[PDB]
Amino acid sequence: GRTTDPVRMYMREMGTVELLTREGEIDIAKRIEDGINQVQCSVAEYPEAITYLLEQYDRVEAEEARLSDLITGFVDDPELAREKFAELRAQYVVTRDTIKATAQEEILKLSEVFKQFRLVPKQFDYLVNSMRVMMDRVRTQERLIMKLCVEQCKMPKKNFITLFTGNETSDTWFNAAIAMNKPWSEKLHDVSEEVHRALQKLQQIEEETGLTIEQVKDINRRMSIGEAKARRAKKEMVEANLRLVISIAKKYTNRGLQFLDLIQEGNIGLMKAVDKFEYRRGYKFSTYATWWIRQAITRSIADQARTIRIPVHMIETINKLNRISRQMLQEMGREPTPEELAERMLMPEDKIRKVLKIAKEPISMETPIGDDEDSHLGDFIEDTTLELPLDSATTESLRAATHDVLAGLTAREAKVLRMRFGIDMNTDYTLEEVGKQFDVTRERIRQIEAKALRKLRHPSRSEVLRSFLD
Amino acid sequence: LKAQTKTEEFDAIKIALASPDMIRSWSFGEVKKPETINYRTFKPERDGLFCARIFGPVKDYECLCGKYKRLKHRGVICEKCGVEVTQTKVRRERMGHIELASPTAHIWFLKSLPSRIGLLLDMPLRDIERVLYFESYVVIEGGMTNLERQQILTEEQYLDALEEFGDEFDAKMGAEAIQALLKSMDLEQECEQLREELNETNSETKRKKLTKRIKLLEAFVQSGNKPEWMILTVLPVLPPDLRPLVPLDGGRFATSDLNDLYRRVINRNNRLKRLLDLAAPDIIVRNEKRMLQEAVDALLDNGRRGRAITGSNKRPLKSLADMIKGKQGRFRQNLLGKRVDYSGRSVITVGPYLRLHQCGLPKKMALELFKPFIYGKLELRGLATTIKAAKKMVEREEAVVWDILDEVIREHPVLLNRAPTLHRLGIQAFEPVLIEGKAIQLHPLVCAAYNADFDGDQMAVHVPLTLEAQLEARALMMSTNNILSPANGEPIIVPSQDVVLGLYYMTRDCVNAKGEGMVLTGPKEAERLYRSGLASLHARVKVRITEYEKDANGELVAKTSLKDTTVGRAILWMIVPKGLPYSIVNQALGKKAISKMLNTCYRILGLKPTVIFADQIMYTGFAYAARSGASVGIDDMVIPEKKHEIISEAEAEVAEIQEQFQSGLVTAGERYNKVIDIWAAANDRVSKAMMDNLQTETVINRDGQEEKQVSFNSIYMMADSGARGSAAQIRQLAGMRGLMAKPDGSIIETPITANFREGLNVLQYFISTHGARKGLADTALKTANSGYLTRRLVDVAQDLVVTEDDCGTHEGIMMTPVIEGGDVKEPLRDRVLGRVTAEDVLKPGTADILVPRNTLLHEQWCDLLEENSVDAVKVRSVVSCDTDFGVCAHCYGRDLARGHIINKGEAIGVIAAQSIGEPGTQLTTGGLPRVADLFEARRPKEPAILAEISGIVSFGKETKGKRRLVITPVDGSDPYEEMIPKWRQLNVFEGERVERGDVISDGPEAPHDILRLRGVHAVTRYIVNEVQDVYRLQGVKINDKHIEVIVRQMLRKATIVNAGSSDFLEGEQVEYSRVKIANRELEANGKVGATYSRDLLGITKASLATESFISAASFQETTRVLTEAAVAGKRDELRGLKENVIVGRLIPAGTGYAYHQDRMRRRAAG
Ligand SMILES: [Mg+2]
Ligand SMILES: [Zn+2]
Ligand SMILES: [Zn+2]
Repeated sequence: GRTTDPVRMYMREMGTVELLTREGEIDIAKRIEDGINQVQCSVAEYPEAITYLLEQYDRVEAEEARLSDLITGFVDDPELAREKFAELRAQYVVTRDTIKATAQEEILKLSEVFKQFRLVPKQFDYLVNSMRVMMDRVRTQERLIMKLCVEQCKMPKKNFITLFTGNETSDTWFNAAIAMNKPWSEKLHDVSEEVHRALQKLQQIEEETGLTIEQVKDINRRMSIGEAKARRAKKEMVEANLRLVISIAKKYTNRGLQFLDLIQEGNIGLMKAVDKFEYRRGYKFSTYATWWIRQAITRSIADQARTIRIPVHMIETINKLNRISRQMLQEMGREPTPEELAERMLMPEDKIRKVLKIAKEPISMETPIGDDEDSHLGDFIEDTTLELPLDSATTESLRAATHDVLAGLTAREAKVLRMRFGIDMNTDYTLEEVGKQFDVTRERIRQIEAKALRKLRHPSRSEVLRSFLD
Repeated sequence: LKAQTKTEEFDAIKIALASPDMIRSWSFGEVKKPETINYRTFKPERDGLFCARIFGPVKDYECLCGKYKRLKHRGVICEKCGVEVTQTKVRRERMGHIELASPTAHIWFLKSLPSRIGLLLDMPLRDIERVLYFESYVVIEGGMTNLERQQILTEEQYLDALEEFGDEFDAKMGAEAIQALLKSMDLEQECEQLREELNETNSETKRKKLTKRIKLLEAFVQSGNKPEWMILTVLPVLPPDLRPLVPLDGGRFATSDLNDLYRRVINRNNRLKRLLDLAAPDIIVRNEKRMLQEAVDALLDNGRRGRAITGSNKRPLKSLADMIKGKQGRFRQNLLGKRVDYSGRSVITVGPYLRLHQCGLPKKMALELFKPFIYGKLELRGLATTIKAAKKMVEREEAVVWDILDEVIREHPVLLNRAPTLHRLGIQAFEPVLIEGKAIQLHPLVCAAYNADFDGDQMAVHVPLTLEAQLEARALMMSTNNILSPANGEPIIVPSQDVVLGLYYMTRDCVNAKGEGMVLTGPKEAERLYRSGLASLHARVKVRITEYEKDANGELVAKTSLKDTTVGRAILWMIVPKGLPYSIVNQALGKKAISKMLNTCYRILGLKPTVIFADQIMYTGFAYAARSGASVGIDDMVIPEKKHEIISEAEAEVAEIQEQFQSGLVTAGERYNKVIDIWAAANDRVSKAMMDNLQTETVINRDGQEEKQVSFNSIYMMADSGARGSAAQIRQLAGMRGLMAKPDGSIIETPITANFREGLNVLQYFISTHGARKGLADTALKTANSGYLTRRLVDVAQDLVVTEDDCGTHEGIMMTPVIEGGDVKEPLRDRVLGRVTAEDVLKPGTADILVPRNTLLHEQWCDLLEENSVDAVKVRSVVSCDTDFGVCAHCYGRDLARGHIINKGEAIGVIAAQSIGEPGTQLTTGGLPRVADLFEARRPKEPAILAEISGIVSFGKETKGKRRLVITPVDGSDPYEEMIPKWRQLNVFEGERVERGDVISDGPEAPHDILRLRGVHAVTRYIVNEVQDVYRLQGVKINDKHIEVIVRQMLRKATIVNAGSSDFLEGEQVEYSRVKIANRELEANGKVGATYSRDLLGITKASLATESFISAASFQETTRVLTEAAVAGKRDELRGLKENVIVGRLIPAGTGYAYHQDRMRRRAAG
């Protein structure tokens, strides 16, 4: 069954899943719709999700952000946006003071208006993440209060859920259940300092979020379920269209990337296709996914298939230069001149020699040269970056020469010359710098240098150094 | 004393598995991108296979962005892009890493023959791979439910099991699963349980595997490697400069294959992280994981899965494993070869004017070779201002440089070498003599050592740079310091051809000639008589000579006398130094005799006089051979007058037997044998005809009528002296040549009737051609065979070196003359010469000790033993040496280029292998493959079986496949019964007593037997005698020593019988074992000492076992060796030759022995 070579263990593993019926596609897409809209509605039922959007638009008109980073546009321009957001704030400022039973009818509508806003994927992600992290915050206190009773103070969980469900905030459970004279009751006193003080955040969630610990779970739980449904369906679809992916990738074979690489990038393409597809447009999913997969394949190939990466326009530019070569090959009877395809092509046309160069792929350094022997290309590539020893002995010898010759001048001329150049010192120094260091400054030094150079100019000072210039 | 932190001179090396954190420790950055260079500005894209930040600056001491360009700013990390400005060489040093998303198996530990992950987990390979490919689920930490720990399930099975048991059961799949396995593994518990199980049940099949596995386990534990590390979390990346992108001519780029691979790995890995963040379906991410596994594997060692191909090129890309392994079988660069500076080479010429301590070198060559010396010496005297100007001077080739070159050349030796290097004499040192020309001049006497002809052979030259190398070359590699072959004490400086024809022509006597029967005062006026043309070079004459004998105590006796000799011998006597007797030059002076002259001279006068003597012999040889006017004409080859008659008679015989076949008196094959016999006999007749004729036919007159002596004919003198040619070839020149044999090997019954002096027609030549082609083919093949043999030999010996001075054991082998068949195929004197007596020997009467205890037996001792009748001498050998991990000089022998006892620290294993290997081109079941079989200790095809135990025997049971043989010892029991197939004709008497190791059948026998039944000395004796039987039959001289050291290396391993320290059946070093039992006989356990049994391992087998793993990586399969060492965390301490050669430090032998010693003792001590 397993022949190794993962091309197979893939080819066979995907072949199990049966192709979709034309109706089943609609079934799956419907399931997608169900899941998503579920999470959207769950988002609309969160007060903080609304108040956040408001706080964001207050930063949008305040020039701390742009309308593009908040909304992708509504179910529908900056004016229309301003008035739509005004509508949002309107429903919010009504629903807020009606909390005193009848409020619900508006809290429903408050969702609807908020559902008119199509959020940037990033923003939506921020929201959902905030909800789930908030659920982490709830779980912290739930497990703290649980472990501090059951694990530490020895109380059964069976009796622990009794006064829990429905409240888990007020002191009805904490201060009124410890006097019950149960085997686990009087044991609840030891940790009473730790449980009641950490309850601070527990009742705090009903302030920030605007929901009791009851609803907070229900809403985002429904959200989670929706997400699950969605991913389930979408995955199913992709797994159904893998065959299409392979069929596409078979065309791009020798472009310089491996087969399985091609089909994998294509798979990514198909995933994106399922993510962005809408069956409500009556467009066949096959021909729609085809383009996306093809796009992923091509775009990937151009990008990563080279030892030396080249820009997209450059690649296409090269191909354009191949096209001309084809016709003009037989047409001209031998081949078009190096400058022919030049005027044949739009751009400055001298770029041919340039473009024709950078295009070429580097020859494998391990390419065996003749004799079949261990002689391989790279073995013959000499180091030009090294320096010859014959020169290295001179570089060491010059340091003696300039040293003796500098021992020749006056100590201050030697100091000025060793300073004006980097001789046996860090960097070198400006003439003014040499000035400040000598206490004598400006033109003065510039003169001392000349005469110094003058003393080392004529022979018997020079005869040692003059032999150093070839 | 604070020990140290930073760089010291390191000892040993360690190898082991790599931790993710350790891998990160090497890594100075994570390569996050497949990109290499920008595509326009060739600068590296940051965080890529080629990068400035992670690895290093592009150009020396310069930042990438270009902000800090000054050599001052160095330890500075640039603010723009962090690059510490430092030498570009660091880009050849700093490594990197890649954090892999999904876990990955290291293909070296998956696919190594004893799969490491496999046997460590006690799990089969195919299972593990089936798990790695996500083909099935595997259990981990099953707990108590329904299932085993290592058990494997399927989709449906895993589902059902999970449905039954939610928790307290665990199963994973893929690389994560195998990692989880290895990590959950507790080795210690397995150790305890396995010890118990080992102890409980008694079955061979059970406790064998049991003990093997527990040993393996505890070894891996003691290593320090944790199993998890077999699965790679992190993947190290090799420095960019070791896989260069460097450009070429025409703006073209060339890069290694590691970039394609690494780039692939990075790509697939990043794409995997991407697919994770996209929440892809299972199948997709699985395919991606598998692909990642394949990519990583292909990177590490390619060819163990799919053999991935490089971009646009069919040829499979070279992976890191191939980078390490190299090519050409097993060659790791310090093996195959290495380019070397200060060297040269060229065609070679003669140069007889040279003394043997020197040689010619081309002017230009010496100039370019010594160039640095020439510069420094040019400016030392002050002829050149600075080194630059010096270069300008030697470049212009000013007249003043030649003298300076003559200065730097004078006492400075040079090394000369030939292409087929076999024995150490393949490279020799000489004193350079500046010569005008492009050709190298090489002293004639040395032409034998190199095996170099003048037909266009080239020699190479190397300059001994360091002072130590100069003195090494002069005191060791020097020509004059090796006058004797290391294989046998016979001189390798023996005169070759022209010279021996000269000395032969000189001393010889024709019946009559000028000055016949006269008398002369001394050799002076003898020569004066000859040159003036008054007397002939060869005539019988009495002359007075003064000969010396040093027979007094350290003192030369002088005596004079009238010797009956010839003019030529008298002239030649002038050369013969001092204490040599005149007798030596009074003979005909053949090549053998002219060699024994030099020999005796060396064993009498010493080195220097032998050297100058040899030189003079060469000079006079050439001169008088020149004067001789020896030539070769077409009439110099004389055919028998009776040839045609022999041909016709032998031709009558064929028609006799033919008529008999026509009438049916004889069969076809018998006829064939008959005719072939008569033709062979005919060839013998013509041969012994032309031989007698060409030899004695010279018939000349002295004062009487007639007389006849040995011929003065040229070709005869040439063949007889030994200058060149031989009876075999001369036979083919005059008489008919042989009978030829078709490629099948069926010998044609129509021999070649004609010869080379006559014409050969079409058929005869065509028939000869096959013989020629098979000749060249066979020889060219046996060269390679010899090479392979020497290779196996040096590999098996090598590190064996003289270490301790004397082990001091009475042990040794009994040395008797070979005495084969009829008389003495080799004497006792040669076998015992240069060796050392195990114990004192007697005369016929005793309390008179000729040779005391252990003493070197030189020529005088051996001749003193020859005076007396002593037929028996026990001699110390390297095989019996008590010294562990080496041989004591007192055990080895004196043999060397010098007559003195072997030096302390000389590496004997190498020279032994070389000595066995050099003649191997001269060897023809029998033959060279026979030698190869011997050293391999291969059991023959149809062997013989020796008696297991002494005592009366009888035939047991009946016929099924075997008829059992029941042995019956005198006292002890008789459980021993061997099953001998009865379809093989027996030998052993049903009613007779047979000693252990007797002949129970016929045919050759495996030396394993001879070792076990007949003893150690017995088996070493068998090997040495058989191999010497092969060589000596070809006329090859090899001392028993070298063979004996090879033998010692063969038996280095032995399998224990008893217990009390280590395991039962373990094969181990008899050095380790003997040292442990000698140490356990006292103190420790009172005596717990364990018995062993000596084992015989073939050379190629014994070569496998080497402490140093770096050594094993050289000549063995590299891929396996590195792993197999790395798991046990093996620590290579060097201590051997090969390893120290690889690592590039002084050899722990020879000159370096004073180093490694003064070190070795400093180590593991105060
Ligand atoms: Mg030759
Ligand atoms: Zn920078
Ligand atoms: Zn010894």
